[PDB]
Amino acid sequence: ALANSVTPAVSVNNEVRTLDNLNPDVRLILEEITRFLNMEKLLPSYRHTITVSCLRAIRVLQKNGHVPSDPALFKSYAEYGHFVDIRIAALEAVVDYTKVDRSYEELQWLLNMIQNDPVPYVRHKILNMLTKNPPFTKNMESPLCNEALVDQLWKLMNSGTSHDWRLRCGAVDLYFTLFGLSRPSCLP
Amino acid sequence: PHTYIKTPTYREPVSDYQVLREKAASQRRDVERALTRFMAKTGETQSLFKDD
Repeated sequence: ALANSVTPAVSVNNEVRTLDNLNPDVRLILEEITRFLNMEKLLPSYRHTITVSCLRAIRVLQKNGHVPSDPALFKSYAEYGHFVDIRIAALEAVVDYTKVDRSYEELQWLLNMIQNDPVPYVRHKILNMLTKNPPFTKNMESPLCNEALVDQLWKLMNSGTSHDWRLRCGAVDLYFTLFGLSRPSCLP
Repeated sequence: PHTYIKTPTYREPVSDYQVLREKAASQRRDVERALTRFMAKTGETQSLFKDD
């Protein structure tokens, strides 16, 4: 409910988001989610629901112009040793970031995590979230439509996902969402 | 009365639900703020904004 109340901020001349331009409404929300996440670090709950809700709310505040658009927090919560609900919430935030900020290195981070993660459910979920919220569609001109990305995703369909039968269908779905049924256009 | 009259007297009791809710709420908020600032200062810390 605190995350639902966040309206987009009135940035002037692309002013860098600092404490000087912090909304007086959003400072209370940010204090509350900081208190909740830190208290979850000492007293946890069930399903780490409050970690998932606070990561989702920090991504809501980053989607508007309130918190700086930095994926390092979600990249630290998406490590292997965390609970799987925290991991998929953080990876959902990283997928949303690499869709909005057109990040090349975050997409390479996600594709590397698809290739070598210990939990195969997390790999399937990353392919699923990158299909649902794709970094670009076939209609879009994006900076991320190289021949290098076409070769990486074709290598991920062909080899690489050969051991799961669910990662390979997810890679086929991702290649269909990104490049369509015909020849990838952004290619010689 | 002062020559021989004695009655005990007590302190003013605050039985008001409004101020008791306010006291318990503010004490819980202050102790959780003090706890989280102490734990963020004596460990690894993050900061949404720069130098925060």
